Amino acid sequence: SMQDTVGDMLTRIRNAQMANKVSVAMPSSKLRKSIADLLVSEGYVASAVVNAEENNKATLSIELKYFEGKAVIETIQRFSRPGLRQHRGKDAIPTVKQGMGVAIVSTSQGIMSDRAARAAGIGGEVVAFVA
Amino acid sequence: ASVLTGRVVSDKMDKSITVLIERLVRHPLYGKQLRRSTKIKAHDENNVCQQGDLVRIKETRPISKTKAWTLVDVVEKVE
Amino acid sequence: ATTNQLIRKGRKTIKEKSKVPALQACPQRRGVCTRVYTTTPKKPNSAMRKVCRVRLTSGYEVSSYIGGEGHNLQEHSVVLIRGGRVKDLPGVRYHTVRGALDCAGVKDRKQGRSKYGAKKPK
Amino acid sequence: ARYIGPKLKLSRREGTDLGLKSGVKPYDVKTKKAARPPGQHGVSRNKTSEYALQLREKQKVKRIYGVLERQFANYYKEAARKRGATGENLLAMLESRLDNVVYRMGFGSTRAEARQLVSHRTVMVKKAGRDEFVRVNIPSIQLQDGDVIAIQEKSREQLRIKNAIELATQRGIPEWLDVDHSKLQGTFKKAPDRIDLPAEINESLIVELYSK
Amino acid sequence: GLVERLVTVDRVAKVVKGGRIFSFTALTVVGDGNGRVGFGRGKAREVPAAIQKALEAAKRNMITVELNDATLHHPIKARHGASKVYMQPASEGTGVIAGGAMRAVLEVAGVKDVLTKCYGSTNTANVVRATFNGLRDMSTPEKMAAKRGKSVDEIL
RNA sequence: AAACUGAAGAGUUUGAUCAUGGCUCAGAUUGAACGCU
RNA sequence: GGGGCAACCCUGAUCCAGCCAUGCCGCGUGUGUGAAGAAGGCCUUUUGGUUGUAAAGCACUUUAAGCAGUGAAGAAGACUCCGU
RNA sequence: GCAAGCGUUAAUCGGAAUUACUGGGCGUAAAGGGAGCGUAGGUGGCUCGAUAAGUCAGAUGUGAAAUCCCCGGGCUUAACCUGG
RNA sequence: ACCCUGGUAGUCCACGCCGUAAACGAUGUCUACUAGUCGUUGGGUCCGGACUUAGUGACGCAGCUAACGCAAUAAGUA
Repeated sequence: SMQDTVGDMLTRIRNAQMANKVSVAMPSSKLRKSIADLLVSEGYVASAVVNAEENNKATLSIELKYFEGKAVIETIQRFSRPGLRQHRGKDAIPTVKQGMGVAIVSTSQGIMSDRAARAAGIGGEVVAFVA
Repeated sequence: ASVLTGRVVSDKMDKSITVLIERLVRHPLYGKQLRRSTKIKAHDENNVCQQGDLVRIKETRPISKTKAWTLVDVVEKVE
Repeated sequence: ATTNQLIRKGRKTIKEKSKVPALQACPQRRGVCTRVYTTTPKKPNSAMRKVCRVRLTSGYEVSSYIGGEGHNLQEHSVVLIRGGRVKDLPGVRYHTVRGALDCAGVKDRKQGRSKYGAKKPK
Repeated sequence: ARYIGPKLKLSRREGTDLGLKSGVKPYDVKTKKAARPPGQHGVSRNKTSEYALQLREKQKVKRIYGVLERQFANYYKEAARKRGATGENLLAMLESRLDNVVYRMGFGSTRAEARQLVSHRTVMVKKAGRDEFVRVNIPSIQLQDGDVIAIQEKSREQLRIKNAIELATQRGIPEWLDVDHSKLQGTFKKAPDRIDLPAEINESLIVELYSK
Repeated sequence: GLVERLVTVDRVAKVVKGGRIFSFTALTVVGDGNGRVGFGRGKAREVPAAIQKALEAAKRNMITVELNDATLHHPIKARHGASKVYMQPASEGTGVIAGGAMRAVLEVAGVKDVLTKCYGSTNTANVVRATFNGLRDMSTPEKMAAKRGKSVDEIL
């Protein structure tokens, strides 16, 4: 079965970026759309739009970016999988690539960047590392 | 004091119920949390609650050889 | 090895036993030579290596090597035994300390004298 | 303990001059060696290794300052514990040693004579702030900023300090030391810098030797 | 001013009807000392000729690395085959904590302070290849900022 | 102000190679013993 | 700390001393100068190299050890007298 | 090369990512259960609410002192002692 | 022993045991995603072809692999 929705979305992005796809579509959820919005605001993907389809369904479509021939997303790895969840405090969030990357943190104030959570003095679930 | 909440797994003693107190304990090395439960014998003076109810107990002085908790609130009954 | 499997079962580090059981985790050990003999080494080497079968205070009856050139050991000689196996001698896992109790030092040793219990020539 | 035997074969093994002799005459004619290390063989085949370079550099520094392995390893431990570059801090400590300071201030012709001068209670030290000199016989005493060094009144007219001074004049006086020859006094105004110490001692080699 | 460092020289043997034919393989790393480094291998029946061929092959396997002063910008983990290398930026004065093969390429590339570690097979050529791959794939904060579209201050 | 600094590998299976994999070694420590001093 | 109003008594706790390189740390066993580069040892192509400024010779110094002096601090001012 | 010590033996961790949580593997090197059904357990779709147990933050109390680390201070230095 | 001529258990049936095989794809199950090309089996929908489905094969990128090789029936990405 499919039991990691965030991991599925990240794997879709990774596989499309390795395949040089212009955009990747997937079944949409609010958590997926929030993660895509953080990626857009971090500058890793061009855009992310949710098209409400029939039968109470929705498609999240993400436009990917490529810089100098290579993909913009150098790496994107799930951290807190369903089989082992990871929660960190404000001073324990892992830094990604010395800070040149992003650790996606789902905090009580929403899903933000690791640097945003550090500025806010907050912690939460470390869901992904994107560099 | 100290108050615990859990289901009633046994009631077949007079003025006595066993309460299943669930807790989450994190593995010291592998970081995952495991569901752990302790059976706590509680005092049921009026023999009110039956097995399967979700109750709250509070710590008190010993009542018997193994009973040092007393029923303070029945919050939900079985179906 | 999933996280659930590791928590359920775990990892196991088996513990290697000591290569010198007869010492019983002691630096040295005292014994009496129940036999002083010679033996031939393993396949590449050939010699008459000097060995003593010695019964230690720890209750073991083990074989130890008499290093150096020449020795005074014989039956009922009280010797001190340390660890360290002889590579080409099967079943010899100890060395006899020369100059300790009754094993004399090497007579005309000059270079590595402390390794053979030889006093400093004056 | 300390090294007592012949000193020029140390420099010969190091391949450079360690200042183990007074500068009364050039190092080349003082030995007519230092093209080859001591012993029968000297110039050898089977080229040196990285460990050989690291060991030779560490022994170079140790023999320059007359310090043995246990003291020098404590020096490295403190240098790596202190904030900043480990090799820089180790050189700073070795230069702040009291015997090296009196050598650099010129009261001893060489570092060994300066050490034997300090040990024989002929050198007095006044810590910064303290209004009193004390006679010390511990050559490895570190000096802080502003510490004053003086000669014991019983031995101010020494026929070996009176030429150690003139030899230091020809050798050069560091700026971080202030010497008054007339009163035979000195001041350790500041620990020396890596730009002041010679840039031929590779302390990176020592730091990489002390990392397994 | 190209620094040439010989990492390893090993004796290899071919088998013919008469007996064995003994060649010689050498591995070299050459570098500008600032950001240019390249490794190469040479084979010949004699050690000087193997070294010369290795030097000439290394001079045509150049990459331009971007140092963070005298250390790396971010931690690197790289691999080639069964060889895995870990490199970590260190504080000034640490030195190149590396064993031999990594140290050759890092010092030749001009890194002054770094912490390294080898995992898996420590074959010298594969370790050198893995360190080379990590250095080539190193990114800088300016390059990451240009990649995303933000600035080095909106990308801490 | 500071407590925030840290990570090396080698030998040995083959005619030679890469991998796997064990064994061995270089370090630190001791309420130590022993040998020489 | 125990007893006593105190005086004082008890205390193998403790404070010290003894033995042991068992460890950690510190210091010493000298320091400069000294060549036709002595002799002797070792190697060698039998004449050179090396031990090696190393030695000797000269010029000094006396840490620690020894001898003689002087000499704090560890003591909290008990008791007694006076005053409030 | 160490040095009033120097070696050896014993012993623990390290190197060993060689039980791999950080941080390993299983086609052929050791390693997928003969296959399936399934119990406990582990894990689990979308949207709107409730709750706040986990989680995150803050406050409060505690976490003895000693030790470790940082800044100082006192032994001639260091070891040692010591204030924060 | 291989070879030849014979030959009993067994091989076959019923009902029970046995529970093992190089029981192999030497590849656990279940998901999603990732160039393509050519066969073939059971369907389906269109205009002899085209598309699509569930299998079953031969190749072949990227990627992975010590290498051999795997490669939408992964040994790829999770």
